Amino acid sequence: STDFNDKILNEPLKHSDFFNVKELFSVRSLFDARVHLGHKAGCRHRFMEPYIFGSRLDHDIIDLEQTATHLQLALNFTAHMAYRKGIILFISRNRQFSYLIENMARDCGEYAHTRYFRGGMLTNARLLFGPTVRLPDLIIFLHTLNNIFEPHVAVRDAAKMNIPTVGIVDTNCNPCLITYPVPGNDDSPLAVHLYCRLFQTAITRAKEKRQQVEALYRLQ
Amino acid sequence: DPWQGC
Amino acid sequence: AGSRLETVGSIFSRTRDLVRAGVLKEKPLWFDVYDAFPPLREPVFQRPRVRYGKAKAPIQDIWYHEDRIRAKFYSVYGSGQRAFDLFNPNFKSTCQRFVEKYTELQKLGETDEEKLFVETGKALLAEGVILRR
Amino acid sequence: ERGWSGNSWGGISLGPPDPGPCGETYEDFDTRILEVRNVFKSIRVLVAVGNGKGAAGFSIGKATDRMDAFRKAKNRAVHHLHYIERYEDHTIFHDISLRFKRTHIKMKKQPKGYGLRCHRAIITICRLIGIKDMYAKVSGSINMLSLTQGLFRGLSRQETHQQLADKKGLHVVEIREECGPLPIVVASPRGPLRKDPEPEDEVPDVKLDWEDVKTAQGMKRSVWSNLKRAAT
Amino acid sequence: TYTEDFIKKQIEEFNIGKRHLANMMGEDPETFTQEDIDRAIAYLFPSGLFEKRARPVMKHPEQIFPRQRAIQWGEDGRPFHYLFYTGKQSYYSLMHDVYGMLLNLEKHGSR
Amino acid sequence: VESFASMLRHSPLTQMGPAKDKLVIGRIFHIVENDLYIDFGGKFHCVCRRPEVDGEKYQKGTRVRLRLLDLELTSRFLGATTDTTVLEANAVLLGIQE
Amino acid sequence: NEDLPISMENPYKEPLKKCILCGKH
Ligand SMILES: [Mg+2]
Ligand SMILES: [Mg+2]
Repeated sequence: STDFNDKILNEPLKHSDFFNVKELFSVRSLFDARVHLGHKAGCRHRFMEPYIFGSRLDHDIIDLEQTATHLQLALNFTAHMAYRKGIILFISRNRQFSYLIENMARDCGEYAHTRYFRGGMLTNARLLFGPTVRLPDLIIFLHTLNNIFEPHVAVRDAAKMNIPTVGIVDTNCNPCLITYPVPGNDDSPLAVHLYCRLFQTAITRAKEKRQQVEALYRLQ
Repeated sequence: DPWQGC
Repeated sequence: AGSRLETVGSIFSRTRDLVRAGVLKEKPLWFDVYDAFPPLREPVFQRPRVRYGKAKAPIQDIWYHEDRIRAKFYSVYGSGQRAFDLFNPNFKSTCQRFVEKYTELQKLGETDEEKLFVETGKALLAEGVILRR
Repeated sequence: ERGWSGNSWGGISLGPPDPGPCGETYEDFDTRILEVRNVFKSIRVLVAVGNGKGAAGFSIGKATDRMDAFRKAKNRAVHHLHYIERYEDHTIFHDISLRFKRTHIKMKKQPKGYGLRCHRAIITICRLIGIKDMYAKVSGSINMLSLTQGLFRGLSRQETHQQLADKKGLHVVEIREECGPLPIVVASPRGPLRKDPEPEDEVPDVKLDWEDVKTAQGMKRSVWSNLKRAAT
Repeated sequence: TYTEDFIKKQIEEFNIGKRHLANMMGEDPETFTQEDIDRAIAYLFPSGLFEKRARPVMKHPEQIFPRQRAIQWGEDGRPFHYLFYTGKQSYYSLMHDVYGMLLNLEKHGSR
Repeated sequence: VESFASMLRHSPLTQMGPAKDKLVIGRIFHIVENDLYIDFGGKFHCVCRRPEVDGEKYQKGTRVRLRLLDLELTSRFLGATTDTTVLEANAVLLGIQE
Repeated sequence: NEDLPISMENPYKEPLKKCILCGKH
């Protein structure tokens, strides 16, 4: 099993961009998707200030140069977790995109939770699902806020359960406990569609790469 | 309710 | 299982400490990936504070030189009767044509704001753009 | 064996924590009772756990029966473990002055063989953590829960020598009187090393404690200080 | 509680008893059915008890033991359904389907 | 390589300046009885009532003329440290675009 | 970069309007 570990699970960690996620997006595409449009300054969260380019007539503009690097890191992490056959759970309480996110989760062979989040789903999972239930290895937030404009409880619960989180954070969101935050607009349908496309493509590409690498290992 | 059912 | 003190350190530091301490027999599946490609900031809980006194947020206001011109335009000729098409990435409003022509005059002549304004208006009327004051 | 007194629950061992539903065993962990209280009847128990190698925690448990409270507190404690950094695996890295609510705690790093000259609860928690040499003074309200919370908070927020070296980009050089003028480098920056020296502050603007200065000048006269005691 | 080996053994015991009852009643074991089983058990063990449940009964083990214990994940631990973590995967799957049909239509004596 | 600063400077939304009493073009993308959800290129859509005149032509994909009043509707209430947002823009539906 | 924003007072601000009687005795 040592040779298998070394060649399959440790080889991809020796490359800066193993799955070539940098070619999935650019600053131009993020701009075309309106990823830079934040909320007005009155709704600004303090911890989001380092990610804000400026305020245009009282409307926060997200710095897309930083969004590009943050998205690069988040997509790389997601691809590496999908290559390792980890359970990926998408979460979003925005009802405008529930159907889209559930379809995308079904399509990439991963999991979705867009419905009401019952207390203890993660921290009390053994009581709710069964003693041998396996929890997600990665949780992705397309929207980190619930419908009362407070953080989704899953952010804190995943932090408690030591599950890394990727998240889209708008100017009024709190990115402190998200492991791989991606500053950007989470309200425009164009932007949410772009995020779903990117994450789905990264996951499917990583899984296909895993299959190809194992096939090469067995054949050769 | 524009997103009835979700 | 790991520590549930989400406000002490981060998931990475807690997992690493509990692994070295021997509490956790094996590292979680994400640990090696995090170690190889860490995030730009370590996800440590911080309580957001309110700014009092002379503490102002460091966010700037996005202004450009041409904004001045735009203001004058929108104050003299008003908002153009033709509508804005924000879907078109290369949309060119009447005010934007005025701005570009004014900039061309400025770079090809002297700097007198009123003279630039009137000459730009004359040239735009020459090109065939309706401009009601 | 008895606790802090004959009729006291504090300091008594409860044995290893039960194997967790996650499937981990904790045979290397020891549990100690810190407080037992009647809630008007139910019982609230404060207990602490630790493996003696830096991993330690504490928890409250409330139940009608004492043993159920003990079990709840112990099992919840094992899932809320702090990791406590230890200098040379016997003491803390630097002096720690903290105030949690109305309880003030001063902790002093000490050489080897100094022992645990601390509040009895602090002695118990230090034995659980693995600290062997330290001095501690507790002032203000002696509230057991606040004492435990402040102790764990201060011990979890101590900066290691490697952290200081990385932050300041400089060698941390140790001077020991027993080793003469020999410079011992205990930590070096992982990254590049700053070529400009630290400002030679002629007089630092530190906040001194009158207690320490009074002891250092010999004006302390307490008949209760530095009394002979059993090994701790 | 009833383990899976336990019910397995009850399955072979029921099948062997079914073949034996077919032998006893002279019917062909291959085509011997459950209604035939009920009729033969009623003849061989007559019971006038008013409660139909109290009367002697020879059912398939699946009909006797409830065993409503569905496995929702495999050996690797991955759940089969993409809505597993909602806890109501069937109900929310149905709601998702209904919403999809409503979207498609929008693009285009009983109870 | 065009940097983000250039894109922002030359963006039509940036060029528009203040959004108050600005004529924009919107697209109907969702209809709920007589409520039309219109996207005009901003962060948020605007919800407009179907006019009583020529109401049948207002269908999904239809191009409309709008007079923007506010790009996002927010207001700070008593005892609140942050603005409350309704996640919707304010605009006035003028008619169809020929 | 010449495309960066510049520090400036709000150029779109409408000045406070003069009353009917200001400047008159
Ligand atoms: Mg948002
Ligand atoms: Mg006694």
